[PDB]
Formats: sequence, structure tokens, C-alpha cells
Amino acid sequence: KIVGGYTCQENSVPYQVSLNSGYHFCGGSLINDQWVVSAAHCYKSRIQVRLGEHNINVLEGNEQFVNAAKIIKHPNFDRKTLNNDIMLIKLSSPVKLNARVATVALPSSCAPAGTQCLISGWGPDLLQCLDAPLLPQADCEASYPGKITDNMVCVGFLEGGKDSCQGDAGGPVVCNGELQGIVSWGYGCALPDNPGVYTKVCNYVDWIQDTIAAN
Amino acid sequence: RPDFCLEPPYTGPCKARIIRYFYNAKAGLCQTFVYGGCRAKRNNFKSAEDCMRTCG
Ligand SMILES: [Ca+2]
Repeated sequence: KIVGGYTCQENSVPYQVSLNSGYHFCGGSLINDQWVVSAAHCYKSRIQVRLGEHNINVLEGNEQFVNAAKIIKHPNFDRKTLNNDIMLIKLSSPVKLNARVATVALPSSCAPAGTQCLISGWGPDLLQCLDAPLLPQADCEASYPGKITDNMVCVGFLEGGKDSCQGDAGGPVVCNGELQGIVSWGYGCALPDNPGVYTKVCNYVDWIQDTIAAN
Repeated sequence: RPDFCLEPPYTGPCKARIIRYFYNAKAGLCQTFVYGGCRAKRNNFKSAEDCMRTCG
């Protein structure tokens, strides 16, 4: 699970979703009543989206289960370097937004290093949360020599201890109410000098809006 | 038996949670492991039949 994290207060992360194809394999974010944003390495031909979840193993009553109608990965996704690790999912029908199911805002601009963010995901299986800062690009590049592109950002602590892990990919990194990152990759989890690397969403706002409008 | 069949399972850097199969030499059969979603090595199968056929 998210290491060094804490259990999120019940339904305190209403934009968080679970990607299911028989079992939970990735996370995602609801950016509007019919579209979800996640990571491209979370791609599967058939995906069921589960919203309003807290305990992923029990039917609590506020969950909405919707099948994905369209899965669109970034045209420039690279499965080896992981550059442009972003994917859009259109739901079968619009979901009902409430206190347990809501949307998150796309970034107004790129958040600066030092900005405190909230990472969430599942890895009872309850939603886990983590407070961590966006790290400076130079600290990111130094942790992963020659592997960081301008579309990636590092979030966490260079001393390890706190990090996102397997089961969290596609999940949100929200800073000041705006989605600024998507859980993507890293070397190990919570390993010192190897903080999680995330997709820099501010670099895709236009692609995201263009794609949604056209589909 | 191919050498990639003796290598330990490789989760990878990605953080997806995908269940795959790998040949466990120590045990003598194919078992499941959590695959991260990218950079899969060869001892990584989508099923036990393929794993057993290939490395068995
Ligand atoms: Ca539930």
C-alpha cells in the first residue's frame, strides 16, 4: 500500500475511482460526469469504473459501477520510457455527482516545486492518502539520471519512507484543488533517493479538452 | 530449461497491479506475482498454460 500514508477519511476524496477488470488494478480521477483520466500503462480493452468507493471489498451502498465506452491513450505514449503516460476514458453514461462522487479541476497552470499535494489510492481495503510536496526537477533528474522528461514530475521525499506503490497507478495527485499529477512509476516504493515519478498534467490540459470535445 | 525461466519475477517500475504468472524454480511450477504494468521480463505469463508450456 501507500507507504507512510494514512487511511483517507470516508469519501473525502470523491474524484477517486477504481479501474476494474475482474479485480482492482489501477486508479483514476473523475474530471467530469462522463470522463475519467488515468495512466496509459493502465490500458485494457475492457474496463469497469467504480466510483463512490472507500472499502473496495465491500458493497457500501454509495458506489456507482460504470463500464468504459472509449479508452483513449495519449498518441505519443511510450511504453518503455513512459513519456506521455496519460489516458482518457469516456463512461457508458454520465454518473450521478454527489457528496461521494464528484469531479476534480484540471490545472490552471503548472504548480511550482514545494507545493504540498495529496496522493491517494488502494494498492478491508480502504482508500489510502498521503501528503507530499512536488519536488524540484533537478532533484528528480538526479534521482533518475537521464530518465526524466519535461512531462514528468517527482513528488515525495528524497529520503524515502513515503510513496505510492503498485495498485496506485492512474491515481490523482491533487494540489490546491487541481489535478497536477497521475501516479506513474518509480524504482521501488518509498526508497531513499528514488521518489515516485508522476505525469505532469498541466502539460496536457489542451489535449484533454480537445479530446473530450471531439468525443 | 531457458535461463529466463530461472530469473525471479520482475514487478517493474510501473505502479499498476496486474497479476501474472512466473515459473518458480525453487517450487518447480508456475505461480502468480504482481506485475507493475510495464517493462515485463520473459518470466512473465498471462496464463499458467503458457508458463508451463514455455518453462515447464
Ligand atoms: Ca465499496
